Amino acid sequence: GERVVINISGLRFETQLKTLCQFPETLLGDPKRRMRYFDPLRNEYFFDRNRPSFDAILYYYQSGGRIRRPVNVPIDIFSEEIRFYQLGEEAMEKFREDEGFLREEERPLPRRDFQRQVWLLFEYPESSGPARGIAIVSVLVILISIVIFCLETLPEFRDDPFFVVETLCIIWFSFELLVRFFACPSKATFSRNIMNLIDIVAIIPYFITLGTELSLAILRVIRLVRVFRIFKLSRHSKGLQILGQTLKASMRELGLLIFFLFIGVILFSSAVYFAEADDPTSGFSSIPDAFWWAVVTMTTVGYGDMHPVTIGGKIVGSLCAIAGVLTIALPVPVIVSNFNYFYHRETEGEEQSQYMHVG
Amino acid sequence: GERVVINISGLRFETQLKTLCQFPETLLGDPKRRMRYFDPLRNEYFFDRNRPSFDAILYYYQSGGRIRRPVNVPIDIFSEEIRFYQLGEEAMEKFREDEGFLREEERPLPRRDFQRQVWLLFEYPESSGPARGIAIVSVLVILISIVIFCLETLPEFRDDPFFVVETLCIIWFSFELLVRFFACPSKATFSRNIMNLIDIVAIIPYFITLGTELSLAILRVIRLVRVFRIFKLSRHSKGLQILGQTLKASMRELGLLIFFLFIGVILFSSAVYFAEADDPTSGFSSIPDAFWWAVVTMTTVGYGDMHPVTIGGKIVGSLCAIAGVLTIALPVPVIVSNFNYFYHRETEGEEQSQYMHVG
Amino acid sequence: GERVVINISGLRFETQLKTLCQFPETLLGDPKRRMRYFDPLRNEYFFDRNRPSFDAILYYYQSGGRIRRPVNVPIDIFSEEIRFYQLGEEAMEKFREDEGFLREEERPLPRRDFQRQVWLLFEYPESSGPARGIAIVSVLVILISIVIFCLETLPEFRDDPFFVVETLCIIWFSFELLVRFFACPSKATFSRNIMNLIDIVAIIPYFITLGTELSLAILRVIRLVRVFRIFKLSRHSKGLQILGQTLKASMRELGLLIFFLFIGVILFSSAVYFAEADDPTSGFSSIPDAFWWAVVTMTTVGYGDMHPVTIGGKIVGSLCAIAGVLTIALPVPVIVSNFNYFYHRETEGEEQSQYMHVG
Amino acid sequence: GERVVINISGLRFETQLKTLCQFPETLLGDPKRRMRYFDPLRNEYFFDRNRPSFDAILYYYQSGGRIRRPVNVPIDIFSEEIRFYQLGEEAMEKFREDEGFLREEERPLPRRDFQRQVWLLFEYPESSGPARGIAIVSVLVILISIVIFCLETLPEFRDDPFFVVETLCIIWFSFELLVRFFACPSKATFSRNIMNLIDIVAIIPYFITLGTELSLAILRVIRLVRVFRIFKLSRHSKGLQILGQTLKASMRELGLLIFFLFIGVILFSSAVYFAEADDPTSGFSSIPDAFWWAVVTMTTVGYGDMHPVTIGGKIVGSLCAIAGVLTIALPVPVIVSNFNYFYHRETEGEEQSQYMHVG
Repeated sequence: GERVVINISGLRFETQLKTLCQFPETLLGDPKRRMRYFDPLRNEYFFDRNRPSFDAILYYYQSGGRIRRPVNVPIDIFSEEIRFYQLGEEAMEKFREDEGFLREEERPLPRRDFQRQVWLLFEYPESSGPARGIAIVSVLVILISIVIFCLETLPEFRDDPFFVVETLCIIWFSFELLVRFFACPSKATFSRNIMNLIDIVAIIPYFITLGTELSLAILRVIRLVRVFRIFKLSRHSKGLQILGQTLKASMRELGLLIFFLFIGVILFSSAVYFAEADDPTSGFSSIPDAFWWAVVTMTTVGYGDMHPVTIGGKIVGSLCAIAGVLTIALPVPVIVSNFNYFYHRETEGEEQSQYMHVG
Repeated sequence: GERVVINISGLRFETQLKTLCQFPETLLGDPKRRMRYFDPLRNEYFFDRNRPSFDAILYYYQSGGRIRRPVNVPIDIFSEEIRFYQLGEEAMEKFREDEGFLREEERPLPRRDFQRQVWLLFEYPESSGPARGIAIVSVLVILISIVIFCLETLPEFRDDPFFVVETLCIIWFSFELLVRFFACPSKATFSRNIMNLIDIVAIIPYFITLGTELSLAILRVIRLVRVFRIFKLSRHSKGLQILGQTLKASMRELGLLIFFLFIGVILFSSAVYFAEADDPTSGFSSIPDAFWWAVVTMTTVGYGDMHPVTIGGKIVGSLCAIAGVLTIALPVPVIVSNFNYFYHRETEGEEQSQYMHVG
Repeated sequence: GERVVINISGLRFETQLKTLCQFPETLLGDPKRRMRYFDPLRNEYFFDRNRPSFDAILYYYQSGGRIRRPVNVPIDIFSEEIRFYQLGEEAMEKFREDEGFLREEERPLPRRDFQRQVWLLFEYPESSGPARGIAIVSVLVILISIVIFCLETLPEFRDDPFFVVETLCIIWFSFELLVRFFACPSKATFSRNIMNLIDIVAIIPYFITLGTELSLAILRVIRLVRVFRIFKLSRHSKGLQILGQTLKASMRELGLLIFFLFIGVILFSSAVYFAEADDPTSGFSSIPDAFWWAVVTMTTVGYGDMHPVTIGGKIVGSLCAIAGVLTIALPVPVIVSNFNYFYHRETEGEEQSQYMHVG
Repeated sequence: GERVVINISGLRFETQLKTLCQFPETLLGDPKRRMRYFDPLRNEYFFDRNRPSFDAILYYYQSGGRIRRPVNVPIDIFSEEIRFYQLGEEAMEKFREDEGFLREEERPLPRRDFQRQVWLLFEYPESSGPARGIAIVSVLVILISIVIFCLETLPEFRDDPFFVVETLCIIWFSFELLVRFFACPSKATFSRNIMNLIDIVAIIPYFITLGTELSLAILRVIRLVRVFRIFKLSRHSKGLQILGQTLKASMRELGLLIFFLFIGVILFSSAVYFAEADDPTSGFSSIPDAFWWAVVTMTTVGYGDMHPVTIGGKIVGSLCAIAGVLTIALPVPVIVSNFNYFYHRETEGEEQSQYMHVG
């Protein structure tokens, strides 16, 4: 009912007493903690603290829980004022998701001594010595395997000695498969994180080769999954994580690029067909034939096998070359801004934020 | 004449009384509403409200109606303060066009039960069940029709069976034509929204084929309007609306791109002509011939049929390749900023704004 | 010596009296103008004006003349407060060059009635009726002339009838030359504005043809100045003015682009020479020969006449293709930001600024 | 224990006295300097200074040394207030590294009269007359030498007269080598600055030619270091310094570009191999052969020697052309922002900052 006066180093704030009695745990809401800040000659509380920061602390009492931050006060100064006014760890955690820095995820443990030794030994290569030694050999097994796959597709050998070279890798592809299937917090959550479901498609398509030798169009595609062994490098590369979430945060913005271009692939190929169908020398036999000419011009690749020849086709091709810029440059800066939003918060993100946030 | 003191939680404001008597309907302007906020021991009115928000509410009384917003206070907080001070729905609507979020347009009704059932059934596919079922079939009729037009221009059949395939579509192009011509709020405003005038050019150029078979250069162009059937997909695509307004907001900024390039198409073709006219092997027969070489180089497409050969032409072509970047990259970022201005206010625009604006 | 208190609607400011006595013409500095704002019950001056705007007006008295503007207060509100406090037209003009909007240039007059009629008739086409009629015919004379120059270089006529076509233009190129040489504020300043010195190079190189027919390498270049007739279109085009100042504000930033690329033209051509000199089939005869290959790859034009063939040249050409992006994309966004700085202040610039600035 | 009141032109600040007694050298902390600002009728100190600037000066006393700056107050105004309040040269230097402008590096001297004359004569060409005359001749020695190296690789002379032309340069490459080796502050720090270690690789690879004439694959590469003579131009070019630090500040961001592309060079070449291996006419013999096709398409260079022919390869090449944009445009704007961060602070950087910072 009655009101209180709070004097933050010369700046006067006046709220009713019952507003501070919403949160009877904090500094301002507990009548025995603030009694050493009272000033009986002026009937007010004097804090020699930051001036522009208390305007946000007062709003947390009035709004009932919303923690904002003014532009002037930095992160390392506003975080101390939450610690000084004792707003609580629920109030402190609201400064996380307001700012954008997400909390750390607690990892489950296999509640033993054997499986708790080997879980932190391979999943967390920064733990121990051979944990750093298991990472420096896990980069080789994929890197040799992508090279011999590049070496198997060489025309010197295609036009079994390499079988002892590849089985040197797949048993190591089983060696990290076997020791990780059963050492996990739960087999359920081991089948959720996509970084290992993709790895078992490096052991199945080699295994289907053995059952088939001991349907020819299938035999090409089951060696095509041997190009997916380059996706295992995302385990030991921080950059592909940032590229990984960039597409993962732009499922829709990529589909708007493909749809925006595909109208022009229909439109300009049909426009150059109806201006170059009157020529026995013109290569444009069909609109299905002229689909390749469109996507090369709008991407400004410009091969030079296909050529418009009449004057009506060259003005069609001129407007196709201009509109390829505008049908590409519009959706893509939201993909650069999505990438930098993830690039910032991984290499320089939690080095200033969480250093003075959690405490 | 006399002045009043308003105390917004410790911050004192003092205006004359006649300034509050400009708007004798609101909270501060009505002498029986504010009488429960008076403080007879200090001769002032005490509000325990947001501090930096009242600086904008006070300016609305002084300026006579202008509603601004400080940078600090968000949209969801400044909107409550207009609701608390009871500034009025005309004052609340000024927070719309100041912020930029435009009001919703009221749609007219055909004041019946038959035509009011069928107006909301096809124009508003989110209304009912078969309203969502009429949209999933309206995407097929255009999509098959663009495919058979691509299939009619195949060279396997050109070098009537397809007539029963296309008339399967045009009667459906009449089926959405017929039921929408007469079910409308007014036939006048049905002929204003361009999304249906373009649709009737998918029934007229097929109809001119029938009168002509039952002038050869006209027969090509009346099949050229069968490429305009891809423009009907903007009815069931939110993305082409955003691309649609992007060109619609940059009629002038596109014409500055075409004019800026076209000076270089004249200039560099004339410069490479006067350095390569001294060669019987040079392909550059004319400045009308060298127009095609210019627009390919400045767009960095680079076909490779045309080749400058002398040393004087290669330095001309070098400056043509550099200046193609600067004659393209300058006008286009105002077209990316116009696109993102419409991209933001359609998918994430009214999800934070109007959720706490209208009330 | 003594101090004054100024109360801007509840906010108290206190300066010494001698600070207001620096500028004894304004409202606060003149002791008979502010005497109707005095408040003898509080010993202060009460203004019911804008609160955050007076913090900048007070700094103008303390600093001795510097007029700033806070971020919060707009242009149309801060301009009224200078008008209300009567700071003066010298103080008002300091709000121009602080904000960036330059003053209008006063044009000189030929102090007569004949020459003052004809000066505003052609230089200012927005003056009268035929002033708009002289602009619609001044666009034709250059546009026909650029076409017949394009038509003279046609190979149908080169491989005198066109002389009566071109002299139809050059006498009109004399008709705007003659009536503007002598109608001017001064013949001195008529020879300074570059928009007419360039026009007289459309009458001299045609005139040298007549003295020579009534040295063959000169005869080509004196028809090469007939491509400079496209530069006269900047008189009746607002866009080329903005492009004109963009290069005119980036003399240095263009030279940093040409120098940055030219290191790569030396470097990669020498690197591909030393990896492809071991081949009788390689086209790269010299580093002067491989200069053309470098500038085509780094600009991503990619003709396709020149081809690296050995494996050592393809890895050289791969790094040449990547580094062409970084040797182009770095200097150019300061040229887009210079263009938009001039694009904004010509079509939408003085429509909000000077509408409430000068008064 | 007791508190003081400071009145910055109407704005009241109140801190305890012991907070000002942390820094007993400044104006507020020294009880004989502030005694002429006291006001015995109000028991406070009155300063007629800038209002929003003292909120940052007060925080320097409370935080114990941190000097911030509000957004409102400029650099030339906040710097005067540090000078007026006498915060000290250690406090003044904290305004440097907070703002970002680094201090000037003191150069060592050879403590003589001979070597101190010649150190400032060549390293500092802005010192004297012939110091500007030694720079205008130091640009020629490298520029002729890069030309005769371009002239030695001409095919008119390769398919000794030029030896007296090149030794005219290398003795001048010794003339700036000899006079700078021994005139330095220390021979240790002369071997640290990379701008001269690179210069001595313009005298060693010519010297190995003399020992070998008075191993053929070495003879090519020791003339390949004669392309490194273009790197000496960074001594007399301010622009290459800014490009020099741009790569020097993006060692990691360049490696993320090469790694991001190289996944696509593996992926799409393997995808176009498995769709074009079924053709005797297809040029794609191997994935090592198709590596060149990938990096040309993703960079949108598009030579035109290699051509996908089947329909399955053209849809593979279409997605390769699109994804080349997204595998290039993502890392590069952090390299444009790193370049402009160095471009700003060298030509317009210390012209506003240090003009009113150091004093």
